[PDB]
Order: sequence, then structure tokens, then C-alpha cells
Amino acid sequence: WKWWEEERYPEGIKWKFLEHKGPVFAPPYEPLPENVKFYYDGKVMKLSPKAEEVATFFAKMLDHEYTTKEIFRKNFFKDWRKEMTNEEKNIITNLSKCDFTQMSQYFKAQTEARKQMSKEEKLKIKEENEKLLKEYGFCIMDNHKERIANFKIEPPGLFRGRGNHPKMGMLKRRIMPEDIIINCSKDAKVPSPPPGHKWKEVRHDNKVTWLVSWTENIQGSIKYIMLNPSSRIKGEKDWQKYETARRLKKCVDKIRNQYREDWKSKEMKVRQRAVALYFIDKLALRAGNEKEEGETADTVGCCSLRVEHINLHPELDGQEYVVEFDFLGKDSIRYYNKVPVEKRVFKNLQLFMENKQPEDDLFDRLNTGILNKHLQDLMEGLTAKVFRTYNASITLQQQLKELTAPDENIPAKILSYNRANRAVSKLNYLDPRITVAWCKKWGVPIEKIYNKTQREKFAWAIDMADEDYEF
DNA sequence: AAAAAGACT
DNA sequence: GGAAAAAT
Repeated sequence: WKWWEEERYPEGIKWKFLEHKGPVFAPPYEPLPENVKFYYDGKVMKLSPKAEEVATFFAKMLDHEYTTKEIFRKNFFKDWRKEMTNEEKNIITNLSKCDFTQMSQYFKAQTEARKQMSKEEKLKIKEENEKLLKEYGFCIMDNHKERIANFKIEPPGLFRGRGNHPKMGMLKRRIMPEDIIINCSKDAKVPSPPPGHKWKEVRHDNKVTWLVSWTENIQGSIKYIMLNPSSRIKGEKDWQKYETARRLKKCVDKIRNQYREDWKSKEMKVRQRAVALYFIDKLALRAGNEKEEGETADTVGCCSLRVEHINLHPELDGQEYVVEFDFLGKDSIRYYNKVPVEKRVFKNLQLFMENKQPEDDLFDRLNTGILNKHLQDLMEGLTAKVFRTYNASITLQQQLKELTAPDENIPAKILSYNRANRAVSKLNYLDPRITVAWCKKWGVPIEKIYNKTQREKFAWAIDMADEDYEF
């Protein structure tokens, strides 16, 4: 089936009709058998089916760098004084006096017990967990049925937040049928609520891409259940994401000359604007919005950058005007680059960190809003992220034009694809139509690069790219 | 105008 | 996307 050849639904409504089967929770918590333990301060303590539940989550992560983490322990003591009784929490004054050891041989033996299940016992219940995929896994829509990406609801556990996240090790409780909000049309066969329980609400909102959604008890953010990346609704948005990058190509020349001029400006917020835009163009940086200090980890993007984050050198490693970026981005991954800049920029940068304490911001009169509000005036649909998608793709066009040998053989061209793929992260940002434009200009089978799963997401690109598709 | 809340690499 | 479980 092809959706790119059919008529496109304009801005507003995201689906004409929708009827989904509903979600799937974690099969009601299975209790601990008689033989398992819990040794406390010399003696032994007993556990309630609520505290016994939370117990199994710390068992599932004993020899992890998380247990030897101070903040993680601090939050497990707090969130645990809630998940038990008053008599149980009466004696307990230190976690250091606990032993999860008997549950640790158990958890480990339980992992190896599936490695003991036969070439028939591994299909007895393994076919049953696939009976779900057929029932609750697909959902009807406008044309045909689309596959749902994550029908199985987030099972309760702990928070595996990155780096030095202040809310790691908190009770991420079990989602009950009453926290759920179902979304589908008011002329459809609505999902029957699990025996005895109600839903939170039901909305017939056709302006959204989601089917089901609940709220996270930890941070207060809403988590959704959407479709498979194969879908019209999940694909047309990525098609549009690349189409947005296409409409940029010509207007780029003007943007660079535009901000390059804004360097020798007369005002604060204006001179500030341009510098940032230079980094997001060159460095391939992210924006970094207003973060909640005390809610999340201390990461920084471009707008959220601080004084302490940049070190500036006039002459370094034979190069003039160098800026040394030292910070932790998304997923707490440290970004380090000794990047050489232009004269005017270095000079502009100097002027910011001019009587300022290290703990304060770098970009005084500037945030993401002012950045994106500017970018919108310049073009329709243009946002800070578009640069990461533009730069990364236009490279591949110029790379996939010279690195391929004409009178070459088999892999002497695929050795050039990975060479261009090395020229920087793979999965996103790159336009599949450039990769497919090259596969017909020269003639390389798609099954060799992209597997069955990947040939599912780029399905639109396969059927709409020829031997001369220039970006 | 700014904050919060919603949604969709 | 990243981590981690599952497919001689």
C-alpha cells in the first residue's frame, strides 16, 4: 500500500477515523515463594506485598554502578518509607544494614532458567506473548490497519536517569486503568475497560497523533502511545521534516550573510543572537531550553550555555582565535571541541564573559524562544533543529558525488558509503532519498544497507527517488 | 509576556 | 538517540 501517492490531508485534523484495541499492563505482580529471604541488622524482617514488590526492583539492579551511587540510595530510603507500614519503618534507620543477597541468587537463577527451557518449552508461552501482538498490536484506521509501536504499558520500577540526575531511584509506580486516557472517534467500537475499573477520561481529539496517554508520577510529564514508524502519520511528518530542509537550500546563502552581518551590530540581544546561530550552524549544536534545576540533571545546550563552559585562546595549536567547549549535552555526554572561529566572533564572545561570575549565564538577554521567533520570520517551518538536518545531508550529496569510483567493482562503492557515513547520528538527520538517489545512479541493492526493519521506515523514499535526485 | 502543560532523537 | 535484553 502507498500513501504518498494519495491526497494529503491539510493542516489541522491528523486522522479521519481511529479504532484501537486498547493497551496491555504488566501481568499483576507475582509474589515471592517461601524460600526467598530479607536479612536486616542481624535479625530478619518480613515484607508486605507492596514492599515486596519494590524489593524486586532493587534486586533487578544490584551489581550496577547505580547502587554505588549516593543520590540513588538517598531517594530509595525516602520512596521506601511510603511503600510499607508504620511498624516496619519504626526500626529501620540505615540502608547499610540490609541484605538483598538471597533475592540476588534468585533473580540471577531466574535469568538462567529461561536458558534451560527446551526447544518446545521456549515456544509454549513464547507463542502466547505473540498472541498479544496480533490482538492488541494492530489498530484500524482510515485506509488499512497500522501497527502500534508500544502497546505494552511501562511496568513499575525505578528511575534510571543519566549522569547526576537528582530524581534517580524514585518510585515510578504501577499505572492503573484509571490513569489512562483513551483517544478515538465517537462512532467507533470503544475499548472495554479492564474488569471493574474505569478510565480517567476519553477524548475524541482528532488533532493528535496518539491513542493512549497517562501521566508520570515522578516529573509530571505526559507519556504517550503512538504508532509504528512505518505509518502514514509517523512517516508524513518525517517526509515533511526532510521537505523542510529542502526549502532551506536556497535561503541558506542569505541566512549566513544575515547573521555574519549581525556580528558588527549595535545592540546586546542582536549581537547575542548571531553568535549562537553561528554555533548551531557550524558546531552542529542543540538549542538547550530552560531546565528545572532540582528537577533534572544539569545539562546545557546552546542558549543555556554558561561562562564556566567556555575557555578562549588567541593562538592555540598553530591556529588563531580558538574556543574550547567543555560541557555535558543530552544523555550527559561530554562535548569537547577546540574549535577555531572568525575574528569578530571571538571579540564578541570576550565581551559577554566581561564582569560576570562563572555560575551565571553566558547569553544574558537570550533564550530559545527569541532564537526560534527570529528563525520563523526568516522562513516558514524553520527551527533551530533544521540545521542539524540540513548540514548533515548536503554533505552526503557532495560526498556521494566524488568518493565513488566510476569503473569500480562491488564493495568498492559501499566502502565509500560508510566513508561518507563516517563524515560527521546515522539513523536520524540524513535524508534517505539521497542514499536511494545514489543507489540507482550507480545501482546498489537496498537490502544490503537497510535491513527489513529499516526498509520499513524508508518505504516512502524507496518509491520516490530516481537516478538523479539532487537535494 | 511569561509559565506551565502537551505533544512528538 | 542510548542502554540493555534477545535473536569453534
